[PDB]
Amino acid sequence: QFSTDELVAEVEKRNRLKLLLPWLEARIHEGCEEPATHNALAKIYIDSNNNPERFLRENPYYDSRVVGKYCEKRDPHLACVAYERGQCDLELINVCNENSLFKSLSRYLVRRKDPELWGSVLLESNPYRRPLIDQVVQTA
Amino acid sequence: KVANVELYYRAIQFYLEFKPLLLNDLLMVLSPRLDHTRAVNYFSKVKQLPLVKPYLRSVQNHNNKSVNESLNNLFITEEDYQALRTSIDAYDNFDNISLAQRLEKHELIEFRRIAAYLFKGNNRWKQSVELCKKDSLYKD
Repeated sequence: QFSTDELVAEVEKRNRLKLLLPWLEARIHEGCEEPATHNALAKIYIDSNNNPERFLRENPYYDSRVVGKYCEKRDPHLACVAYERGQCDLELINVCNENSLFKSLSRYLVRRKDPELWGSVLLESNPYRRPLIDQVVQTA
Repeated sequence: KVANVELYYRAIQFYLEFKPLLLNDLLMVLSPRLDHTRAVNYFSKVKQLPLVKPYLRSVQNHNNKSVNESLNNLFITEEDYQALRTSIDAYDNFDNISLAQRLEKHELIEFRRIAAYLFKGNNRWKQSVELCKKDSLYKD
């Protein structure tokens, strides 16, 4: 009997998550579909100074929320993809609208064609509407 | 690659005030997504239209009204008619009477000859034929 999604919180204070690479590597080699491990793999991949964008896109087991909040300040360019496949549209606007290239947003909305999303965005509450429209005029 | 259009009408003024000689390149580049009518209407105020004449000669294909009228005025001032015959023949989006008023008293046999010509484009004899009684007993 063992807890998996909180040893990561423990070692986070100790800042030695690379310690957990081999065991979790074998664990995923077995092929466990646990978000508790599939998100920690992404988190250590982020701190690797590498580009884990394709592992982020082709791993249909982790959860978009924790990687997004984690990759909020460190790299929104990956958090937006996390929300994209995770369909976290509200969080996408909650971060990517604030500080990002809004072209990726417009690519997602035109891709993920959803009138209610345009309605939520296009009501003159959001101060950042002019740049994203000034971008989607070209992205369309 | 710009979203809005008013920056065109500001940048034309910018160059014209600063680097007017390098304006023709922008004009040729920017003619497609541009209301040339406003351009000529604005240039009439500052009156640098004699500069941009060869550009309008290219834009003539669109067959705009103010374009035709202004470029014909410039042919009048330049005192050239061979190009004027091509303009009126190939393009007709303009009033014939205003041009006729100027051509029928342009001090010159040929311009008055055109003033007699274009009347029949309106199907108005008895003035053209009668206008050229005054000068042309040479068969015209």
